[PDB]
Amino acid sequence: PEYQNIFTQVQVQGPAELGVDNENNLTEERTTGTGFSQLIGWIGNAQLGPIYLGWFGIISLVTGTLWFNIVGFNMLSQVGYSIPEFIRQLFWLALEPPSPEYGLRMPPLDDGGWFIIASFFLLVSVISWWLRSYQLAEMHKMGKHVAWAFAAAIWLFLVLGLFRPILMGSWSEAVPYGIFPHLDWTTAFSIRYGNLYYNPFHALSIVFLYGSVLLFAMHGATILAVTRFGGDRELEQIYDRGTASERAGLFWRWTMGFNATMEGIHRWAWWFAVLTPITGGIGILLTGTVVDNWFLWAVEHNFAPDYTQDYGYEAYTTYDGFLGR
Amino acid sequence: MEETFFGNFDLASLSLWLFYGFFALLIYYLQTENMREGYPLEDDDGNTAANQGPFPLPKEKTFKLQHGRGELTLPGEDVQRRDNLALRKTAHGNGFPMEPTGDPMLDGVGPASWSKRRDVPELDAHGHPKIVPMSAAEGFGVSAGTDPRGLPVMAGDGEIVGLVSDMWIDEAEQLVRYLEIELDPEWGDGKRLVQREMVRIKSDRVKVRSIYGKHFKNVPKTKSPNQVTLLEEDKIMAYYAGGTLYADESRLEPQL
Amino acid sequence: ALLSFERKYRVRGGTLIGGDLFDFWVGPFYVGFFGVTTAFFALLGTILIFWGASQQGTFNPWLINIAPPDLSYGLGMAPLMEGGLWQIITICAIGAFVSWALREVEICRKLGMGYHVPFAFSVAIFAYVTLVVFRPLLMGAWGHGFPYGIWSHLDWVSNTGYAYLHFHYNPAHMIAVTFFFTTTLALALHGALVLSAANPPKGEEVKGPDNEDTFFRDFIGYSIGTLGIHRVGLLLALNAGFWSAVCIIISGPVWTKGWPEWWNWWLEMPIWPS
Amino acid sequence: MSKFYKIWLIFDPRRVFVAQGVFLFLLAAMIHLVLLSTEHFNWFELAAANA
Amino acid sequence: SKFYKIWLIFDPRRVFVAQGVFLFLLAAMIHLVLLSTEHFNWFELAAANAA
Amino acid sequence: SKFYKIWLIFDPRRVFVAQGVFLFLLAAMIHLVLLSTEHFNWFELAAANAA
Amino acid sequence: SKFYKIWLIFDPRRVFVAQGVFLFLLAAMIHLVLLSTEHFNWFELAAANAA
Amino acid sequence: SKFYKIWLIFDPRRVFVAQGVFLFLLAAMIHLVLLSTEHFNWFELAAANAA
Amino acid sequence: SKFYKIWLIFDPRRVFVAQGVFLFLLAAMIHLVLLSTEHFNWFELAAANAA
Amino acid sequence: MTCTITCWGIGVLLGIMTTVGLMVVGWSFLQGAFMGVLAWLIVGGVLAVAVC
Amino acid sequence: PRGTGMSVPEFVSDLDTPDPTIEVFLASTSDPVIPEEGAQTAGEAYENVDP
Amino acid sequence: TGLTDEQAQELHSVYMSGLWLFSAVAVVAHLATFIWRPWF
Amino acid sequence: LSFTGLTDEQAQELHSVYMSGLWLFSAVAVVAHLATFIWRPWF
Amino acid sequence: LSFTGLTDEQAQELHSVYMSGLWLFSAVAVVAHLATFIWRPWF
Ligand code: BCL
Ligand code: BCL
Ligand SMILES: CC[C@H]1c2cc3[nH]c4c(c3C)C(=O)[C@H](C(=O)OC)c4c3nc(cc4[nH]c(cc(n2)[C@@H]1C)c(C(C)=O)c4C)[C@@H](C)[C@@H]3CCC(=O)OC/C=C(\C)CCC[C@H](C)CCC[C@H](C)CCCC(C)C
Ligand SMILES: CC[C@H]1c2cc3[nH]c4c(c3C)C(=O)[C@H](C(=O)OC)c4c3nc(cc4[nH]c(cc(n2)[C@@H]1C)c(C(C)=O)c4C)[C@@H](C)[C@@H]3CCC(=O)OC/C=C(\C)CCC[C@H](C)CCC[C@H](C)CCCC(C)C
Ligand SMILES: COC(C)(C)C(=O)/C=C/C(C)=C/C=C/C(C)=C/C=C/C(C)=C/C=C/C=C(C)/C=C/C=C(\C)CC/C=C(/C)CCC=C(C)C
Ligand SMILES: COC(C)(C)C(=O)/C=C/C(C)=C/C=C/C(C)=C/C=C/C(C)=C/C=C/C=C(C)/C=C/C=C(\C)CC/C=C(\C)CCC=C(C)C
Ligand SMILES: COC(C)(C)C(=O)/C=C/C(C)=C/C=C/C(C)=C/C=C/C(C)=C/C=C/C=C(C)/C=C/C=C(\C)CC/C=C(\C)CCC=C(C)C
Ligand SMILES: COC(C)(C)C(=O)/C=C/C(C)=C/C=C/C(C)=C/C=C/C(C)=C/C=C/C=C(C)/C=C/C=C(\C)CC/C=C(\C)CCC=C(C)C
Ligand SMILES: COC(C)(C)C(=O)/C=C/C(C)=C/C=C/C(C)=C/C=C/C(C)=C\C=C\C=C(C)\C=C\C=C(\C)CC/C=C(\C)CCC=C(C)C
Ligand SMILES: COC(C)(C)C(=O)\C=C/C(C)=C/C=C/C(C)=C/C=C/C(C)=C/C=C\C=C(C)\C=C\C=C(\C)CC/C=C(/C)CCC=C(C)C
Ligand SMILES: [Fe+3]
Repeated sequence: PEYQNIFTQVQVQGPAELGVDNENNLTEERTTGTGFSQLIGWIGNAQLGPIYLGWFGIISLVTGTLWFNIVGFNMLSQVGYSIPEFIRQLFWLALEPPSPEYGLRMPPLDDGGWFIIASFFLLVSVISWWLRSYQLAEMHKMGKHVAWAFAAAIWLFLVLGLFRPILMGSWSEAVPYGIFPHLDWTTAFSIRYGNLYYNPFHALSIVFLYGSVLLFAMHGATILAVTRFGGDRELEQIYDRGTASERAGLFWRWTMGFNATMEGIHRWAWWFAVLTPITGGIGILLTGTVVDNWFLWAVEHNFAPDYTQDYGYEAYTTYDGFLGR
Repeated sequence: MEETFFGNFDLASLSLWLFYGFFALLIYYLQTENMREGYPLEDDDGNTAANQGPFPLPKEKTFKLQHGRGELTLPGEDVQRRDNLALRKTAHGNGFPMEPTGDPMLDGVGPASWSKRRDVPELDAHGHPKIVPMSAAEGFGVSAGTDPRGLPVMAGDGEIVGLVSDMWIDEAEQLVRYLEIELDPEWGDGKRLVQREMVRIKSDRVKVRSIYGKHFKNVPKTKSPNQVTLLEEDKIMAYYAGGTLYADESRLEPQL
Repeated sequence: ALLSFERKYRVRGGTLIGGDLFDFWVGPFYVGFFGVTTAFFALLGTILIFWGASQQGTFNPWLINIAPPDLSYGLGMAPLMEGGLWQIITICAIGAFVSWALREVEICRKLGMGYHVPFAFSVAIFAYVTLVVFRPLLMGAWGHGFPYGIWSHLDWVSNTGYAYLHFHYNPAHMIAVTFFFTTTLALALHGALVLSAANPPKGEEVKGPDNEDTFFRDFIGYSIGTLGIHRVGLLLALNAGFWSAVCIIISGPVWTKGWPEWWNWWLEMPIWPS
Repeated sequence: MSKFYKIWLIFDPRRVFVAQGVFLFLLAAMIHLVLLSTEHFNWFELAAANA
Repeated sequence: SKFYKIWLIFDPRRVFVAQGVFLFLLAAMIHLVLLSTEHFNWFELAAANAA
Repeated sequence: SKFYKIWLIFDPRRVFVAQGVFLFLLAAMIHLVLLSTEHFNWFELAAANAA
Repeated sequence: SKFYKIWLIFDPRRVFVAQGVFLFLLAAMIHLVLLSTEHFNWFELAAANAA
Repeated sequence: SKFYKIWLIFDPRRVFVAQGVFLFLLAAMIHLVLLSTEHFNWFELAAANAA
Repeated sequence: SKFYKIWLIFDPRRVFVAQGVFLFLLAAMIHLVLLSTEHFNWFELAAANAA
Repeated sequence: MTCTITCWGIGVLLGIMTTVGLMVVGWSFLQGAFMGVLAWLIVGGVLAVAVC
Repeated sequence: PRGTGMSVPEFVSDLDTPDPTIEVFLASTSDPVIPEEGAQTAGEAYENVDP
Repeated sequence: TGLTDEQAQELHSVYMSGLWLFSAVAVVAHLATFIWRPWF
Repeated sequence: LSFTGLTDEQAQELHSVYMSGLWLFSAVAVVAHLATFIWRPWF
Repeated sequence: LSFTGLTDEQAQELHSVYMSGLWLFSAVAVVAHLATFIWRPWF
């Protein structure tokens, strides 16, 4: 069949691209160490180029390791320094938040005290990385959309572990640092406060989460469909619209009655992704601090469905009938 | 706070309606930002359409193009408009397909239609043209996959229309863009470019299925063999895609 | 109406079936043979929903609920108001979705572009198909499909999730969820790069592909490129749709116990000391 | 032993000093954390237990 | 014997950092293995001896 | 005998790195399977003795 | 007899690596198979033999 | 006796690699099938014979 | 029966590989269904004959 | 390529062989599959790099 | 209710397999013996019988 | 890119020779199986 | 005649070695099967 | 002849050193295994 531009069928490698520069002198803090991976080059660019290491980057990397190490050292000490048991229970162990009896006060180190310290380094690490994104955009003389989009993700990150626990008056409302435990927290959070499905902002966040994957499947497929017209070079299609932007627009205009531009697609792309944690952060912030039960909130506001059929299994079958005896 | 402002309208309900107002404003903002190109609507006859849509045109935004290419305000007269199109209306009304008046691939209409872009090469950060042949590119070479240079080129009908003499690369992104085809004298005269996205590279040959053997002699050429302008780029790429419908009557006619 | 550049693209041909009998445009929409069937199936399905809503007693969009039949009916047809209307709407919905995907094939064939979008939509159709017919077929009853309600179909997700005692422990759910949170990650950053490059601070020149290529090189040490992000981007979202289809088709037809119990293979491996 | 000064020919003093400093602090913090996790060498708990 | 030729093949800079991380990780791992055993946990034994 | 020609095929630096990684991993694996068995676990045997 | 011509087809560097990987994995797999059995597990026999 | 022309069609490098992979996989598969059966399982037979 | 005219329209590389795979898959399938039956399973039958 | 894919194909075949091999000697399908997945990634990855 | 998703999936093979201890109880239970008027009790027939 | 008349003449002869050789063993195997354990 | 570049005489020489290798592999397989049949027959 | 661009004389020099290291590594292993067998025999 026709070549679907999914994997590049021939790779060319030249001198490593060290990056652009201006009076801000980016090259001072760049590593100047490049490597080329032909495996990742099949789907994307093959150069593992140099990384700009500043002070926001180093502080974020160092403090993030401290949070990673403090969590890891606790988890290792939780199983009595048994490496085989630490690996076996790696997905089950965590650094549990403080007990609710301590409120917002500093708890003992074994009862969430190390959680606050590890959370303190994680908070510094995440904010420092955001500052790096803001500083890099300013030093690259581009817009701060990367930093602004990151701040939306941090908004849910801050609400989950910093803002809501403060508003709820207890550090116990934070999310445990575990693979399965933050899944258990996710399930327990929904159960504790009614049914988080009936949270309108959780529903709203799902709309933009579904829309984000829906759009970025649509945008990815549309660009790859028009990549035969140089559609992957979107920036040149913004300053000088080619047939790639015209056919991409006309495909969606003829399909659903309206379309976007090569630049306006990313505004839809940016805002749907950004609205996913923004609505989620609001929904989590309103959970417990305001509502404490969402299904009853749905019943009160008359959007919880009502069922007339019976509930027991005896109303539909028999135990012997199900067993086939 | 667990108190309702009125009836059952609490802080959670207030935030929901605040987002409804913001989203309605955002939808209006997003849709107008999508209308910087292509509007006013116009109709089949070319006159401005009576209907223009619920959303008004946005205020002009200005792009400061690099490499001394001037400014750019998207809401306005479109320099990419094509004139003297070789089409005729199949109906006196609106909403009906146009019938090409000649060779659709030669005239550049439909799937073969291009856009009147700038007649200058795309430039990278340094300033020199972005897409250059590997012969001109310094330090570049094949690192993975099959090298298409020297392999014969097979058309959509199985004809061998020449062999790949060189391939053009985007040295800024280290990506292959085109393949030069040294057209055989029985089929063509000189060198033609084919985009990498419409050619499938096999072990012993490169196959392009959109264009038959007899259509390579009419592929648009480049003014210079060292660079390709955005206009030549748009004409070359559109020609191959136009062959997906215009190579033979079977492709244009319904498959069932 | 048209666009400022639409006229040169509205050419005859590119249909899969029906030729020029349906080959015309109604407004901006393209009407094909599958645009005719889309109109029939979508309108019939939508009307039957409101017909079922009328007899249900409420027209509230939140409270509208067209539920599948009982599990006792098996794979056979049920009375139209005992779950049979859901079966017809499902047939109309499947016919509308397939026609919509096939209509997109005609549109992108007429524009001489790739068929990536109809293929990507087919994954979304497959995710719906595996939810409404494939999984009910494997489980032996049409009552296992989700109901057609804005909030009623959330109760089905909640009950089906807790039908395996903790649905987060589903290994395919973990893979599928990881793709959603990353697809939105890729969408946020990819949309940010193009916007940041095309909209620099006021009074400064716009940037080219190199500036965004070197930004995440300076940011995260690697940039996948302008073309690569759309290639990985389609794959990330398609895998999100595919693995979501997998996580629900193995919940009940392939796995009946709790999903935490699935991870017992890892816990009691012979290598782990007692 | 007396000729160990040649290690600075192999190693860049700038990056090794940074690596040594980060490792030395992480070692010091880790060992203190290990001591705090024990029931006998938690000097904070012993102070409370002694009063 | 005459094992000095290993540095003709191995880069001294790359091996020295490679063995530096390996030695500490091995030393840390073996120390942790001792801490996982009741008999060889010197921290828990001090508590028992003091009592 | 004549096995010295293996280095005309194998890159000495590419094999020595592979041999070093393989030998340690092989040594670690056998030490691990010994600890898995109750008879050859010298840490548990020491615990059993003098107790 | 004249099997030496297999090297005209197989690259000696390619086959040697593949053979080396195959032989160790085959040896490791067979060793692990014997440990799985309750009769040829020499580790468990020594525990039983020592009473 | 005219079967030698099969090599004019198939590249010896491709078929030999495929044959070697297939032959071992087939041999391993048959060996595993016997080990599944209770009769042709020489590992369990030795245990039964010794007892 | 000559029937050599069919080979003119066929690529020998493609048909031979497809037929070779098809024959083995067919042979394996018939061998698998025979083992599924309790009468023609020669592995289970051999156990019954011995006992 | 023509060699990395073959090495990848060799690894997945060995992963299936190790999957059924563990089931025969006991274990479980899921436990055996993980080692087969591990064998496919490790042996396939090592071969894809060691031999090219 | 239909459409709510409230259902319990179970394999028919699992459904067709009853509790393995059901027949064990059936093989150990027995019908009660109806006592007659003034029948002998276990307290007087045997010794050290709890009340 | 296609076969000549002469090329397919020898190819078919070899293929038939392989056909008879493969079938001859199969016929012998089926007869041996039928004697050992008939299915009719 | 050829598809992979080998000449007619080259394939004849290659086939002779391949058959000799095939017979050697089949010879030990026959011996291996014969020994197994004596140890534990399946007929 | 030499896929690594390494001379025959160099290869013999490299192997002689490598074998000397191999025997030294094996000599320690023999002593190590002898000590383990005395402490806890596995036969
Ligand atoms: C039983 C389970 C409950 C449930 C309980 C919750 C809870 C609890 C929450 C959600 C939330 C979310 N739910 Mg819900 N949810 C359920 C059912 C669903 C279903 C479904 C089909 O059934 C879906 C699709 C969703 C979907 C979603 C998303 C819309 C939303 C998360 C937003 C976001 O992007 O997060 C992504 C954001 C983050 C991951 C945090 C930001 C991370 C920071 C910025 C990154 C730091 C990185 C860190 C330093 C590590 C770096 C390491 C690197 C290697 C270096 N839920 C049911 C009802 N749901 C969230 C919400 O409410 O949003 C309003 C939330 O808190
Ligand atoms: C108790 C609840 C359990 C749970 C139980 C379930 C169940 C049950 C399911 C999921 C499924 C999903 N869950 Mg879960 N899941 C939970 C927690 C979560 C969380 C979280 C943060 O906590 C997240 C992110 C997710 C995420 C997800 C995704 C893996 C998936 C969502 C559906 C899908 O992909 O789309 C796929 C759906 C489609 C693509 C729709 C197709 C659309 C059609 C083709 C077009 C529609 C057109 C229509 C007519 C509109 C047109 C009208 C207008 C004209 C426009 N789950 C909790 C623990 N989860 C669902 C799934 O996988 O489905 C496959 C599933 O069934
Ligand atoms: C790769 C997977 C992702 C994906 C991709 C995807 N979806 C797509 C496409 C692509 C690539 C399109 O090209 C196509 C499109 O044009 O979108 C604008 C589309 C599309 N997917 C859509 C939405 C959508 N995508 C979703 C998700 C996803 N789709 C995934 C995240 C969801 C979810 C998660 O639920 C929804 C709701 C539509 C906007 C569009 C399909 C339009 C269509 O089918 O039109 C024909 C039909 C009608 C106009 C109405 C039919 C009505 C029926 C007859 C009756 C009702 C049936 C239905 C079951 C109702 C149930 C209601 C309750 C559940 C509330
Ligand atoms: C809401 C929409 C999506 C989103 C958006 C989003 N996330 C973002 C951004 C955006 C727009 C960024 O710009 C930013 C970024 O830089 O992305 C590349 C980011 C980001 N969000 C991330 C991930 C992420 N996104 C998530 C989700 C999402 N965020 C959605 C998919 C989630 C989930 C599901 O919660 C996560 C976990 C990060 C990759 C990145 C920024 C995080 C970051 O770098 O924080 C600083 C921390 C470190 C540098 C170190 C962390 C810890 C290390 C693992 C420790 C070191 C280990 C190592 C072994 C060393 C050991 C040493 C010792 C042995 C001594
Ligand atoms: C009454 O009491 C009685 C009964 C008496 C009693 O007490 C009984 C006690 C008894 C019997 C003692 C039983 C214990 C025994 C026996 C102890 C085992 C002893 C052991 C295990 C020996 C360790 C030495 C191993 C080394 C130290 C290797 C060093 C390895 C080197 C470092 C090589 C690696 C380095 C390289 C460079 C190679 C890599 C090459 C390239 C990379 C090219
Ligand atoms: C439970 O399921 C049950 C019920 C069982 C079931 O499904 C029933 C099964 C059913 C219905 C399937 C029916 C099977 C059928 C119909 C299969 C026919 C079988 C055939 C056709 C056998 C081909 C043999 C080909 C060889 C072995 C050639 C050998 C020749 C080779 C290839 C050498 C040729 C090469 C050269 C000469 C050199 C090249 C020459 C030149 C270059 C010149
Ligand atoms: C579950 O069900 C059960 C019942 C279990 C089941 O499946 C039953 C099993 C089933 C149905 C499998 C059917 C078996 C088949 C089909 C057997 C294929 C096996 C074959 C055909 C054996 C080839 C041997 C080839 C060698 C070993 C050559 C050696 C080559 C040597 C090494 C020489 C190489 C060197 C050269 C050539 C030199 C090059 C020359 C020049 C350069 C001049
Ligand atoms: C129950 O069973 C379980 C556990 C399941 C199981 O898997 C069983 C384990 C199984 C089956 C593994 C099978 C083990 C095998 C096969 C052992 C391989 C081990 C080998 C081969 C030993 C190499 C030693 C080489 C050295 C250490 C050389 C030293 C090199 C020296 C240092 C020289 C270096 C060079 C120079 C100094 C300069 C040279 C250069 C110039 C002269 C220029
Ligand atoms: C006293 O009591 C006694 C009597 C003992 C008793 O109990 C009764 C027992 C009795 C009677 C035994 C019954 C015998 C049985 C059940 C044996 C079945 C076995 C049979 C029938 C034959 C197998 C032979 C298989 C080969 C050896 C095939 C050779 C095929 C090879 C592998 C070539 C295939 C490959 C190609 C042609 C390559 C083509 C290439 C391309 C297409 C590219
Ligand atoms: C090999 O190396 C060694 C080292 C041995 C090792 O083990 C390596 C480490 C290993 C394996 C640990 C693996 C870590 C794992 C699995 C952790 C997963 C983590 C997960 C799922 C995160 C959940 C989400 C949590 C939120 C949402 C937080 C948000 C809270 C933020 C931070 C807000 C700030 C909070 C505060 C309280 C502020 C405190 C400040 C002051 C009070 C000033
Ligand atoms: Fe894009």
